[PDB]
Amino acid sequence: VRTSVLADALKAITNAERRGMRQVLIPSSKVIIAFLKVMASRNYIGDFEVIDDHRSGKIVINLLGRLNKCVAICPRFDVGLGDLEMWQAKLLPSRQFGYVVLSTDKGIMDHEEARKHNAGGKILGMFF
Amino acid sequence: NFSRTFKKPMRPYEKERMHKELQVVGEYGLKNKREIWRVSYTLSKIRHAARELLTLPENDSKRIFEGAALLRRLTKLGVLDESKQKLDYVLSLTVNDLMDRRLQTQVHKRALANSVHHARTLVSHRHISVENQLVNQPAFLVWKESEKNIKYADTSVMTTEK
Amino acid sequence: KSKACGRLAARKLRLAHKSNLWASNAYRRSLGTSIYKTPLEGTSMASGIVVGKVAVEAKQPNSAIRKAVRVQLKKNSKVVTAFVPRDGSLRLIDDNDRVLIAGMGRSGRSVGDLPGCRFKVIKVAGFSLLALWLGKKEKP
Amino acid sequence: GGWQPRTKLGRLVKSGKIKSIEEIFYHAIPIKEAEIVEHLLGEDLKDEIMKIMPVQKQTRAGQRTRFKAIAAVGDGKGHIGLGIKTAAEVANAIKGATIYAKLSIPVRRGYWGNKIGLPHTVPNTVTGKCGSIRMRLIPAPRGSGIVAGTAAKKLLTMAGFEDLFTSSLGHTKTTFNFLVATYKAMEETFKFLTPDQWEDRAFEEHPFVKNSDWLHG
Amino acid sequence: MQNDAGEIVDMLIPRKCMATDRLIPPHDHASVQIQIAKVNDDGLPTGEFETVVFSGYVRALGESDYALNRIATEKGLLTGVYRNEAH
RNA sequence: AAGCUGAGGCGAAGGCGUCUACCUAGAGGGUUUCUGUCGAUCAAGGGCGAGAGUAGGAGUAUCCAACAGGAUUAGAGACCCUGGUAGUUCCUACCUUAAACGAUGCCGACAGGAGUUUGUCAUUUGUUAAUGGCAGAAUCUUUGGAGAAAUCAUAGUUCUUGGGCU
RNA sequence: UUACGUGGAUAGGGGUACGGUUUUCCACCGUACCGACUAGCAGAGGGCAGUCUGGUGCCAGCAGCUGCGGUAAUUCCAGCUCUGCGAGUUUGCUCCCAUAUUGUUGCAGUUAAAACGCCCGUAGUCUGAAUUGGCCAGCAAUGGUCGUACGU
Repeated sequence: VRTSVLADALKAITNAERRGMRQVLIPSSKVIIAFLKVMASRNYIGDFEVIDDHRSGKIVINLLGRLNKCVAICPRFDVGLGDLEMWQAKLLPSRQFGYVVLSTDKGIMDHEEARKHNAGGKILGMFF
Repeated sequence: NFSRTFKKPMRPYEKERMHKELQVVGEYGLKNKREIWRVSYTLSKIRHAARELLTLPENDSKRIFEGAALLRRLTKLGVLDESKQKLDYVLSLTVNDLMDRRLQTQVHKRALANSVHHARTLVSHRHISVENQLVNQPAFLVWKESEKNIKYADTSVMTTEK
Repeated sequence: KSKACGRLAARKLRLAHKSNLWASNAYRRSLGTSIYKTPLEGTSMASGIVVGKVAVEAKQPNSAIRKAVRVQLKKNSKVVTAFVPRDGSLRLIDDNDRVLIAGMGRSGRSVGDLPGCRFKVIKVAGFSLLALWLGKKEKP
Repeated sequence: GGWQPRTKLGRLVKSGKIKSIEEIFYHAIPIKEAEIVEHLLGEDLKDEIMKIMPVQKQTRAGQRTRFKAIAAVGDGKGHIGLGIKTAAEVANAIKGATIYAKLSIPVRRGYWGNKIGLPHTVPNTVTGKCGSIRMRLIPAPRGSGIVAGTAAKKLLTMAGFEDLFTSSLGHTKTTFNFLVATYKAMEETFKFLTPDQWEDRAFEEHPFVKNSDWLHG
Repeated sequence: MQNDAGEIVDMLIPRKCMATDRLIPPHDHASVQIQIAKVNDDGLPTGEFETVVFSGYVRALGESDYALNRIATEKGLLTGVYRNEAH
């Protein structure tokens, strides 16, 4: 059974990046599309095509080759701003790069966005 | 109520740590090895406080009040210059810096005692004062402001009695 | 993996943890109690009257007779062997005195060469062996 | 007359055609002579016997004992090497292991919190694992001092990190593993691709094809 | 990597593989740096080379052949070769 | 139930080989049939479960715990030899264990080539074949990663630590 | 060979007054006069400073652990030197860390201890995609345009 998608799909993207592929084939969703969009703003990834089949969907990523891991942690833990800077220290390797995708009330955005907007929420995973 | 001012070291018989600690005692003219370990423990509460402040945001209400208040207290003690007065430089500082601010050593720099050991003797025998106020205690920590005001107490030095 | 990770699954984790503590021998020894049926009775130091003097010998490879006194305790009225440290010292102890016994210092178990006994004599007659062995205190 | 260079690389150094260690590292060339590394860093680098150990092959006559040994080369600016060696004699082992370190020799560095001046710690946490041992080097705020085992600390100081954090795992008595997994951790520091080494610069000229006529005629 | 008051810090920058885009460390001695002579139309050399790079990962698999087809045709050193046909 | 009989097939595992008719189950394939999330894993609880063993009938050829001789040996309660009842076969109740072993729990995704092979379909007249598809079953390798090592396309994607349950 | 008869200084421990002090003593804080007795405890194979000299000879004994002692003891019993910490310093038992050897973070289960013999299966935990956005000014908060879908 497919327990989670966002968990599953980011494993497949990581297995492409280790190997050093040019593109990957992921059933699609509306959190996976937003998770890929937020790392497209920080230029870790190229540019991708969310195709129709009157079904779940597919995605074709285009890899730029600049990315080491996408985790997606679960269960989806609640986090609130004062509590957050523990979850940077645990999850990321460094201090000086790598972001923590969490679904804030406004939308899903990095930690760097989320502290600017002053809105926490549940966390999805990271990338670095 | 009470508190533990010095802490004992983790491993007793390390060669490098013992060989380090003699030539802090030798230079600054000191009684025991515990009179280092308090100043190590004093440096801890400065830096543990500082680091936590660093983790917080760059705009938070806690950092603005505490960060200004922390650097104010260290500019008194005369460790941070006005070049280095910017919060990350608190995470620096050594025991060699913080030992230098004590009364024993400030007498020596002054040269009134004439020796690091001599300075201790002058203070332990009620000869030295700080703005008309006698200081028996050989670890005062002087605040740069008052560093200028280090002088002979009165007795043998001024009175001239045998 | 290899455990329940889900949001509502805290009863499974808390209750499974209570089981796995009973594998750990330190939790098992504390909790069973299990310590009361002991000559020491869980007390570091005990005192009472000497019955006599006994020679118990070491295992192997160490060929040596150790000289441990038999001592009745005060509070339980049990009897137990107890080592006497330092050379001489069996001569210093005297027959039918009160002595203070304490542990071998191994937190239970049997220590060196010497099997069986888990106990050493700290004082005799309210003085202490080190003082006696050194001879800066006296016995009548 | 001193050392006579053998092979293409020694030849450039005696000549003085190439200056600095970085040129060699960037181009990823094998250093097959210790007389190279003596020349380039020829000032600060220091030998340090980490330990000796006895080792025993059985034979029909009982026990041919030999002495295994580590040394470690360490310039205080951001270089390190490590070598191991057995011999029957103790001096041949040590003077062997000194050479093996030089043959194998750049440690990347970066800041904890903010960019301040002059970096003092590992850019990102990295782990090098040799056999059972696992070594983890962790980013660490300024003026903390290094914390590890005294085996690891001696090697780390040579590396030059001002402050560091550490987390050992596995069977850390086996010191030849434990030191190697430390060395292998600092090797992984350049492997890990950051945001900073994006862009493409122009590829530098490989120093054989640049100087391919002084070499011959 | 940058000191941020100004400047640039660190010594040496590992070159990056053209196929995979990963860093080429100090010690991967299977790494390769080619030179290929660009030529004037009618095949005249111009004294100006293209330097193609590969990491030791890409050579180890087999695939560094197929990258040379792709990279050279992108730069304009071949025709055909890349892209079709089997059968 | 020989030979055919194999790193071949089927079965949840234990296990299943002559041929004929009989009742019965289902995996895989194909499907521009139908329903629409009905599912995954599981304390209790329920069934199936090699061989030995037990109870009561029906058999009793072969082989055979025990037992009886004969050899050998210092002794031989054994190995070797000659005989031998219980069991070995069928039916009705039980028992519920094995190195019950891939010593590898179940469902889900992705990550590398190579040629084998079983079932079945597709496009071709290379039609008991060629190439390709799903589903099995193994294998090889100068591939990557893992591991203490032996080794393993899973024992990989794990201090770069979190798909779900036991 | 800079620590192993001199040269002088400066204390407080202590003593005796008086002034403060407190309900009263003590002790403290002052002021003046008297002045040439103050360090142990634990060790010196390795973990973690002697291959000194003397006595002992698997005996006495030491020793948390590994080990030492059988007449050459770098571990015993003594002396001398040296080391640690220092008005402190060993020794018992309980207890946390060391310990990711109790694992939420965070262990392990082919062979080291560890996958129910198999299938069904309830409690339990877990449960594919889909629902008001696009476009421009961005540094965000937001503000415009495209869509008018016209209930209380």
